[PDB]
Amino acid sequence: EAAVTQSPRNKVAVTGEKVTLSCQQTNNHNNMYWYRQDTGHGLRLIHYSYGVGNTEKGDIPDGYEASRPSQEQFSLILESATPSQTSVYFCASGGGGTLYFGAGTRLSVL
Amino acid sequence: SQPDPMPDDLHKSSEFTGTMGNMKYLYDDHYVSATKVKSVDKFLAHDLIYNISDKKLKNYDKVKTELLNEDLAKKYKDEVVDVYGSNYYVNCYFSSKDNVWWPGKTCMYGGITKHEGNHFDNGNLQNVLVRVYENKRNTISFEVQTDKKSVTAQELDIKARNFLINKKNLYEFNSSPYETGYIKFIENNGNTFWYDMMPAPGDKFDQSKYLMMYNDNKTVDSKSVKIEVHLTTK
Ligand code: NA
Ligand code: NA
Ligand code: NA
Ligand SMILES: [Zn+2]
Repeated sequence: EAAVTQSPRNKVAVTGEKVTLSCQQTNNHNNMYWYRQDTGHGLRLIHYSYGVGNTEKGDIPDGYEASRPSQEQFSLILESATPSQTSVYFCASGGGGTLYFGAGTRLSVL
Repeated sequence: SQPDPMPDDLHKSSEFTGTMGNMKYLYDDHYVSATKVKSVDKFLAHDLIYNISDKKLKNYDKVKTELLNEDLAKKYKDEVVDVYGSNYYVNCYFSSKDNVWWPGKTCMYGGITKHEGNHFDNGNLQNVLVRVYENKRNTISFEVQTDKKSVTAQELDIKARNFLINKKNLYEFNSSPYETGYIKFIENNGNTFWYDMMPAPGDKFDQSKYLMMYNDNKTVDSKSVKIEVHLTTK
C-alpha cells in the first residue's frame, strides 16, 4: 500500500470555490504536514499536526485551514480559493525516524 | 465563592499567536458521553479507565479520565456512573514517555456522576439558562439541557461553548472575535466560581493542561444553578 495517499490528484477550481485536499496515511504516525511547492524551488510548509485534534501554522498559513480528525487523515482547506493558490501540494507523514510524501496534488484556480 | 475576575486575571486572545482551532476543537461538537458504565482499569492512582466507544468517528474504544487525586478516583472506581467531558489525544499517555501513540484510547479529566437516582422522573431534560454578556451588555441568552440532577460544571460548560461557537464564533480556526472571556457558575447556596475561556499566551496551546481544570469533578444542581458568560471584544 502507498504510505501516503492524497485526494484529489488533480483539481481545477473557480476563484472563491471551497477546495479540500485529503491526505491519508497508513503508518499512523503522530506527525502530518501539508506543503506547497515553489515552482523550481523548495517545499513551503502551510500547516502541520502533532496528533488528532491538533494543527499548527507553518511558514505560509494564510488562505488555508487544516483539520486532523483522526490519526490517519489530515485535510487542507482553502475556504475561498484564490488564483495565487494554484500550485502543486504535497502531504507528508513522519515519526520514528521516517518521513513519507504523497504523490502530489496539482491545483489550478482559474 | 471565588474572587471575580479582574482584567489582569484573564488571558487575552491577542497574546495567543498559535492556532485557536486547537481550543475550538475541544468544544465544537466534541465530547465523550456514556451512560451506565463502570471502570475497568486504572493507569495511575488518580485515574479511571472506561470502555466507551467513539460515537462521532472511530478514534477510541477506551477512555481514561484523570481525577484530582486518588481519593476522588476511589469515590467512583466501583460505581455505575455516567460520563460526559471533553477528550484529547495529543499527550494522551499510559506510561512515562510523553509522545507515544496509544491507539484506541482517548483522555479527559473528571466528567463522572453516579448513575442511580440522578435522573428526572420521566427521562425528561432540565434546562439551564446561560446569559451572555458582550462588553457588559446581555446581548444573547439560551438554555443548555441535561438529563442529570447533579451535573458536572464541565458538561454545562462544554454545551455552552459548543452553542457559542455555532452562534457567536466564540473560537475560530485562527483567532477569536473576543479578547477575553470567562464562564461563571452561580449556585443556589450563593457559591460562585469561574473558568477562563481563552488560551495562555504564546504560540502553543497545551490541550491537556487546559482541560486539567476539570479534574476536581465539580458538580452543580442542574435545577437551580445559573450560568453567565462574560466576553470582551478586540
Ligand atoms: Na455523583
Ligand atoms: Na473558523
Ligand atoms: Na479563522
Ligand atoms: Zn444515568
